[PDB]
Amino acid sequence: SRKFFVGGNWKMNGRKQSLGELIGTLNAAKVPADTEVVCAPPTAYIDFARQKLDPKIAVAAQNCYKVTNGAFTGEISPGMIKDCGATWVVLGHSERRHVFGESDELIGQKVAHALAEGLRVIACIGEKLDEREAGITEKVVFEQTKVIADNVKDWSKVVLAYEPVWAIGTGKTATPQQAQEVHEKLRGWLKSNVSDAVAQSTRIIYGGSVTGATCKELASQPDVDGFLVGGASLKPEFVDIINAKQ
Amino acid sequence: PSRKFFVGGNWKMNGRKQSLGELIGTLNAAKVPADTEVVCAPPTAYIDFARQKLDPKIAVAAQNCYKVTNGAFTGEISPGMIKDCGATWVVLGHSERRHVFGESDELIGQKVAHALAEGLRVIACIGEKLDEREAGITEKVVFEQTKVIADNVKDWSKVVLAYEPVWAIGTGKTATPQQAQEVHEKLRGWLKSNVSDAVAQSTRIIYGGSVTGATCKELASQPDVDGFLVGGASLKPEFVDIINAKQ
Repeated sequence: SRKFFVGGNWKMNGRKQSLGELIGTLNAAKVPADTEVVCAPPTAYIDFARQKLDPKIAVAAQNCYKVTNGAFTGEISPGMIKDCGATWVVLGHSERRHVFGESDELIGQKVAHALAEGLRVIACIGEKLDEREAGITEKVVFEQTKVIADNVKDWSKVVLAYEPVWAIGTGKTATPQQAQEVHEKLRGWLKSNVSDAVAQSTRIIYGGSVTGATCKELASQPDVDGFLVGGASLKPEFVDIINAKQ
Repeated sequence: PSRKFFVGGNWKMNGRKQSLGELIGTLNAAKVPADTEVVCAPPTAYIDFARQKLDPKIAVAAQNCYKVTNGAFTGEISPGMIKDCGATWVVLGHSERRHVFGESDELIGQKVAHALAEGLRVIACIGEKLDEREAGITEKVVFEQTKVIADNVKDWSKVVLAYEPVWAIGTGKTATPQQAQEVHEKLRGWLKSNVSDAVAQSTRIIYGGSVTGATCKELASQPDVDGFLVGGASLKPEFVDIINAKQ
């Protein structure tokens, strides 16, 4: 019953010309009936991207703040994101946490506000290499997930994304089995701490390295319900990742 | 000689398409003197939208940007994207970036260097908090901030410096026109001493923090105050009175 979920995080990449070309490819692509597709453009192009993209693709903001309006130069609110036609926001992404210092407390508050305002949330968690090697993977990801869970009432509006931050330019990489074991642990957490119905119906998506060559094996893992895709999301290869269950 | 009067409107995180449409309609209708250079900084989601609706007489600015052209920086925008949306300016080092979101001087310096290399103009913001003001060290704080910016500028024709008394914002304290002029004079002296006399005399140093339609005239007439970076008042028709502060 869990609908396969493929998020494309464009990060800080592209211009109207190149992203227009990419959107033409995604508009033309056949999306499977069993798959939900979301694209997260740079904040300057949420509006542009929603206008050009076909309704079969939903649009996500890459981040947002925790009040509707205010003196927060450089921020955007859930209200603005909806006003541009986007229905999702990515929150707690590893880059926000570890490049820009976004705390769990702040991220939990963003989740609550985004959800209260009617957005759906891709909520990102994950451990760094020092944390994984000290043995505290479970501790880190369960705690991050708890802060998210404290600020979620309706889990039908949420997707969890596991980011193996330990495998980003570190000299280590995650196997499909290593991805699967974290994913099953997280699903057990949902069963244990909220509901068996929530555990079974919540998409837990893989946010580590995924390509067209690697996506089918990763998607076949029982507790991996799709991907939050990085670099490949800017290429036609993204459509191969959309087709990962076919 | 003669520094062109500069009025920037920082909308911050305010407005939607419809309410900003109404604000933009009010701005388009208003008389903008050729004396004045007007720039508006919409929320990042509406840079493109604002540029399409605004009359070309008003320039559009981003409220922040990052320091590379493209990369793995979820939630950031680059100068390339800002230019691509038709905006010509970027606000950098704003007090909220520095003190709410922890942006360091080093980071802000790097953003300045990149923005200018990419063909954007920069409103570079500086200013001291109340604990720094009450401890007698505003010069040290604002000069050091100005030095890091200065180190990353090669064309001062494309830069505007904005003094933001953070000490007189949300603290129950008022900054008088003499206090503003005191900081602006010393900043102009810094540029003379440390860059060149050509840069000191040609560069706009604008004032931020509680600019109203009543207070603007007396602030504008101060010899080293070359204009304004307006916050809350930039969402109101009162902004037009600040544009006409010299008139």
